[PDB]
Amino acid sequence: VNCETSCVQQPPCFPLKIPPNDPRIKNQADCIPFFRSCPACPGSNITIRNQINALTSFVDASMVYGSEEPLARNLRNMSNQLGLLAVNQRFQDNGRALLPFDNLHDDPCLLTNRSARIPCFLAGDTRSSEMPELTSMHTLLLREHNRLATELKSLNPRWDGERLYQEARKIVGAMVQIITYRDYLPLVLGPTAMRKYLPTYRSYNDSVDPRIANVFTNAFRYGHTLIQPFMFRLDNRYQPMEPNPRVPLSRVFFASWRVVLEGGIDPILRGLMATPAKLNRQNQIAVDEIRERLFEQVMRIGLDLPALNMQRSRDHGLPGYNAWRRFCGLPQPETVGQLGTVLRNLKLARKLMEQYGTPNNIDIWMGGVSEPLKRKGRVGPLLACIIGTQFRKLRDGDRFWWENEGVFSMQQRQALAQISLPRIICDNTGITTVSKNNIFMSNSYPRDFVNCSTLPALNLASWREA
Amino acid sequence: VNCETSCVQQPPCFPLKIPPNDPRIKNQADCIPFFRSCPACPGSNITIRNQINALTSFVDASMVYGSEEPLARNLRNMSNQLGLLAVNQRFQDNGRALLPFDNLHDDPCLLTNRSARIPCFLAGDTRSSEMPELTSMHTLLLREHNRLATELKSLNPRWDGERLYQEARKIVGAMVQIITYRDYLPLVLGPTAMRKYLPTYRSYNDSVDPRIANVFTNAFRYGHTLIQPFMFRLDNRYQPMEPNPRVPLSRVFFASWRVVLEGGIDPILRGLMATPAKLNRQNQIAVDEIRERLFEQVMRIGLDLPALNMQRSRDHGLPGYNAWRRFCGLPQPETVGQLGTVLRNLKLARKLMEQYGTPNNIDIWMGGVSEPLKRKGRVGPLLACIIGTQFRKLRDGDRFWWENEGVFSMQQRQALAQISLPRIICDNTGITTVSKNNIFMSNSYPRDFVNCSTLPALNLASWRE
Amino acid sequence: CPEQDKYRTITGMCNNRRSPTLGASNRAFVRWLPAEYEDGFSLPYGWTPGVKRNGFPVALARAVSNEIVRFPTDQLTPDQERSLMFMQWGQLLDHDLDFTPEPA
Amino acid sequence: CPEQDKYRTITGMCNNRRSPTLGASNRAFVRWLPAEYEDGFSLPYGWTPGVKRNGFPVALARAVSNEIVRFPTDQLTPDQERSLMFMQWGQLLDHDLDFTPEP
Ligand code: HEM
Ligand code: HEM
Ligand SMILES: *[C@@H]1O[C@H](CO)[C@@H](O[C@@H]2O[C@H](CO)[C@@H](O[C@@H]3O[C@H](CO)[C@@H](O)[C@H](O)[C@@H]3O)[C@H](O)[C@H]2NC(C)=O)[C@H](O)[C@H]1NC(C)=O
Ligand SMILES: Nc1nc(OCc2ccccc2)c2[nH]nnc2n1
Ligand SMILES: Nc1nc(OCc2ccccc2)c2[nH]nnc2n1
Ligand SMILES: *[C@@H]1O[C@H](CO)[C@@H](O)[C@H](O)[C@H]1NC(C)=O
Ligand SMILES: *[C@@H]1O[C@H](CO)[C@@H](O)[C@H](O)[C@H]1NC(C)=O
Ligand SMILES: *[C@@H]1O[C@H](CO)[C@@H](O)[C@H](O)[C@H]1NC(C)=O
Ligand SMILES: *[C@@H]1O[C@H](CO)[C@@H](O)[C@H](O)[C@H]1NC(C)=O
Ligand SMILES: *[C@@H]1O[C@H](CO)[C@@H](O)[C@H](O)[C@H]1NC(C)=O
Ligand SMILES: [Ca+2]
Ligand SMILES: [Ca+2]
Ligand SMILES: [Cl-]
Ligand SMILES: [Cl-]
Ligand SMILES: [Cl-]
Ligand SMILES: [Cl-]
Repeated sequence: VNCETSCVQQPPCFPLKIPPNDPRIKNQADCIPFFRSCPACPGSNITIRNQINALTSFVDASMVYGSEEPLARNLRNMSNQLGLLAVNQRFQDNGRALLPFDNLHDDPCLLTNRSARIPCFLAGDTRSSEMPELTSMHTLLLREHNRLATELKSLNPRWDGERLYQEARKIVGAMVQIITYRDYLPLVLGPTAMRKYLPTYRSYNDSVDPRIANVFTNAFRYGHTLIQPFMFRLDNRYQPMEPNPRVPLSRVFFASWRVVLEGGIDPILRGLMATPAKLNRQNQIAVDEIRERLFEQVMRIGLDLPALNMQRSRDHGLPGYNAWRRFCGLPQPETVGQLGTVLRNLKLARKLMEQYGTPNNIDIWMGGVSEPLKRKGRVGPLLACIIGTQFRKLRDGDRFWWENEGVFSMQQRQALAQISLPRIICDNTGITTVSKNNIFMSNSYPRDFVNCSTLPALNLASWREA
Repeated sequence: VNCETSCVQQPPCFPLKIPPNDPRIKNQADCIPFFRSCPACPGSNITIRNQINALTSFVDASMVYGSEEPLARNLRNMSNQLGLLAVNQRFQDNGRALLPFDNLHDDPCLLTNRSARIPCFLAGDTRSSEMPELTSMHTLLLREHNRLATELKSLNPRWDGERLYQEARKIVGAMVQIITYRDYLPLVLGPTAMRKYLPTYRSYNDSVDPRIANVFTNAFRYGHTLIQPFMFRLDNRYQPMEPNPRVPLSRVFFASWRVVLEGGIDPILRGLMATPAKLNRQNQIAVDEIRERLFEQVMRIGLDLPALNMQRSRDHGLPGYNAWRRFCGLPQPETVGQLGTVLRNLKLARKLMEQYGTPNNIDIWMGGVSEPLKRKGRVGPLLACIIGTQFRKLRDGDRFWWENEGVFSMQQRQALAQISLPRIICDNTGITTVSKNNIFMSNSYPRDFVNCSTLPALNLASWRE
Repeated sequence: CPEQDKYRTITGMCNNRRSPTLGASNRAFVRWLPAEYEDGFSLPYGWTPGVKRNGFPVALARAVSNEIVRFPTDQLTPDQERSLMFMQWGQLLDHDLDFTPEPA
Repeated sequence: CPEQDKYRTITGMCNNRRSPTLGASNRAFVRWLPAEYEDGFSLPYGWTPGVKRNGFPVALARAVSNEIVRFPTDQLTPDQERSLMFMQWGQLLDHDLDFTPEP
């Protein structure tokens, strides 16, 4: 059966059924399309079904370099010994590199605007064209690699391409680790959970399992609660940019043509820095642009991402709210009253009981984002525990963790501590004014902005080989 | 295959090669046969290879009742509504039941005595005929179940076969649990680890994973260090029993003929009660009956059980000694001298290092049985941890644990606390004198023995509807 | 694994020397809790009509979404302490960490 | 899994209601540690000639047995505080807990 078009429940389709009085889908014969994740062991009736991760779990910027040899190779420019990543040969962004185009059999980007005829981009990970905001980040990191590779070349003329690629890749990977652990995770977790789950690094521990845990692929979806219903584009004065400064998100999915034909990544990066995120609130969990209209422009019907999140946790055989609470060492509410206390919210607790009957059955995602946020973080205790635990394993269990002895020199580590996402944005775009640290906090222009000239660049001196 | 007869390393065969100047096998082109364990996901290049458990992990006497529906039916006597287990139709043991014979395609028991033509037994687990001492224990439990069902029938005449079977099966399962956790484990782990890994039971916890851990199938093989090189058979006087009072172990493997034709289970059960176990010592680890001559009568060549243990741990992808130490929160010796401190035996440490180069590479079984024994236990810290951890999960994660609310009534629990292995032997054999509690400690007749009449029987009154 | 490397491999292979595939691509996720399926080993909750989870009817994913997640877009609350960039880095990071394939 | 029951199933199925296969027969062992294979996922250490484990040659299982485990039978020390019945119950119990099938 074709899960894309059929509402018949037959492997591998697990379609979402429609309740009565649905606000959008009035036909109960209809459904929301859903393919079960691939089983790690097809057919088995001996093995408890598990799912597959196609990416390296390490924070190694595999979303830039790829996670498989053939692809990693294709992403590289091998016309010379400059160790560069391949860039688009058809279009440029005000003189700067864009991502190469991919060659998909069924290109969904082409569908978003028939006449424009712009295919999806090719990057380390297949989802780079999912939204233009994502594409701009991918494109930013590509530029930074080549920028790095060009500097290194100047320093070490004798270095061949292989050497230049690796050294630049090694740096980009550290930058990603640094931004993520220094700047990002503390604002996800809050200082308390930060201390608890990510105590001061010591060094590499070869007994720490670095694999992504199945539950993480659902819990880190908390991010969906942050999504604004518009893509926001601003000009060099940080004012609304024409044309169309506020596109409904349902018209940006897979819309690579907007990056290519509507002004590149500058207006999008500025939109990201100077527009606030959505705040997760117990009665304002996630917007209808993803709840009602996900991928509208490329699917027979609009998807509900939160619902998908919940169907996906069932597909993956994940235990309920309470089992995870227990796993994390958090109390497990049994009654509507007890749930009200955990949530500081009896109304929501009631609604949850009305849906689920028991806190034991609440889907991990739903339960996760229901909890009041930790101070100066954007998840509750449950998600902080799950997310915190994962990232510590990724850090302590990564032999190539940037602070790990022997990976970089002491001087290189000191130089690396100087990097920031704002600098990276200054060095690879036409943007000359950017967010103050912390870039994930700053969100009001011009209050939270500085001139690029005030920020020190990454100094690659200590990479000099005699 | 054929793993039995080729030395070609071809899946699923993983034969053990022979070191130069081996003391037994002079043919350098020969080898010790070995079959890789069946993969949980055959073929896959995505899932890290893992292995399969054919049995229920729970302490539920599945070796008596079976772990699969069809077998469990075949084991039942269904000619009537008495809920009995099928017994042998061809032979009896001084008028007591014996295990039914099985119907194997390739039967090893037949090989141990050409003229006798006595086949392997049929039981809950397929290894019941592996040694007559094991066979005797199975048979013991077979009669006990029948004894209970029979006595339940008198108490409750209206109960049908299914009811009597289940009720008796539940009692037997509880006995195994009690003997194991009350009498056995404490003497394996020692009092310190008993408290650490098996604190006082609270109640069923449905978030405790009861599965057996891969490493456990290997670590619980510590038992191999306890094996004596003979089967001891004594008489009603507890004196050596003719014809053969001390049969070398390499002539009892699969020797079901000995049970049927050489006196039944009593002489074997008496030998177990009044003969000491072998003690594990760091220069006397396991005997050559199992190391040189395992299954000698039923294979082209004698196996080496300890070597098998080690090839099996590699087959299973089991991490080495140090990783397991770390798992258990125990210090991990990096050097020879450190390993010498941990073992309190420098010589052994140097031998191990000579063999492995690093304590990280010592196979779990080898390293485990190498540790000096815990006070009043019979394993070291590493094995106690692994073993202790496994049994806590089997207990706390067993919804049908005997002490769990709703399982038995209060008065039933009270009555079950009276059971003992000695009593079970008194109830199902012709032995009238048995070991003092604790049966696993007592080993000297007559110092450590009592009259059966002094042990109270299990009182079934509270099972009456 | 080579005795001595210098940079990550692409697949992640060899990061952990004792267990070379840990963190490598195209492998099974690790589990922190045993899986819970309708049949205990493969069928997801909600698969068979009328089959309860732990004593209660499974709620339709779409329905929970309708009843708990839905809100008027005009009520949206801007985060005074987070930029949209905070959202976007999360998604970019997610995409360094996991992708779960499904059939075409 | 039935809503109410009274006795164990034969296979162990349903002992754990939330995850009804746990402890049931013919399922994968649980791992307490990631497995260690010559190739990371399948081949056993000692499989390929010359392939070292963690920087050292894999020791033939039979040699370790020869060099470390072997002793003169007449040196055997009987356990003054354990009966042979202590060995036997261990095997019997083992056989309640696990059997690992092979081809
Ligand atoms: C992490 C993460 C996943 C799972 C990754 C994996 O496959 O292992 C995830 C899932 C999805 C899905 C799949 C839904 C399904 O199960 O069928 C879609 C369609 C989607 C779309 C978008 N997401 Fe998301 N998501 C993960 C994390 C995040 C984060 C983390 C902070 C954010 C933010 C985010 C945002 C978006 C997004 C924005 C345009 C779209 C579209 N995702 N995700
Ligand atoms: C526990 C335990 C196992 C693993 C069982 C499983 O999961 O399959 C075990 C293994 C074996 C094997 C298999 C050898 C191989 O790996 O190829 C044999 C041939 C064997 C023989 C005997 N064993 Fe043993 N063993 C386990 C535990 C124990 C214990 C624990 C207290 C004792 C005692 C014991 C005794 C014997 C024995 C005595 C006659 C023979 C023969 N086994 N075992
Ligand atoms: C029933 O038994 C289980 C398991 O023995 C108990 O659950 C366990 O409880 C511990 C302690 O809270 C949990 O440890 C925690 O793990 C998290 C995640 O790694 C960590 O952040 C904490 O530091 C802490 O160590 C453990 O995860 C959890 N295990 C499971 C399977 O849920 C449970 O408490 C027991 N119930 C009762 C009433 O005793
Ligand atoms: N698993 C998954 N899926 C998505 O879209 C669907 C998608 C899959 C492959 C390529 C492009 C698009 C996501 N968008 N953001 N995270 C995503 N994760
Ligand atoms: N796994 C295993 N194997 C043995 O022998 C081999 C054997 C397998 C099947 C039936 C009979 C004999 C054992 N003997 N004691 N424990 C055993 N465990
Ligand atoms: C490879 O690099 C050279 C020099 O920068 C450039 O001219 C060429 O376009 C690059 N190729 C690709 C595919 O980006
Ligand atoms: C498609 O692209 C063309 C070229 O930029 C543009 O003029 C047109 O408006 C786009 N389509 C839509 C629906 O916007
Ligand atoms: C390495 O991590 C594991 C897993 O938490 C732990 O057993 C071990 O003690 C750690 N070692 C060190 C030195 O921290
Ligand atoms: C079943 O029980 C009856 C009565 O005890 C007995 O005579 C018969 O031999 C038994 N059958 C088997 C196969 O054990
Ligand atoms: C086989 O058993 C018979 C009894 O039937 C016995 O007389 C004979 O000695 C046994 N043979 C061997 C080789 O043990
Ligand atoms: Ca990665
Ligand atoms: Ca069992
Ligand atoms: Cl191109
Ligand atoms: Cl018969
Ligand atoms: Cl998980
Ligand atoms: Cl294990």
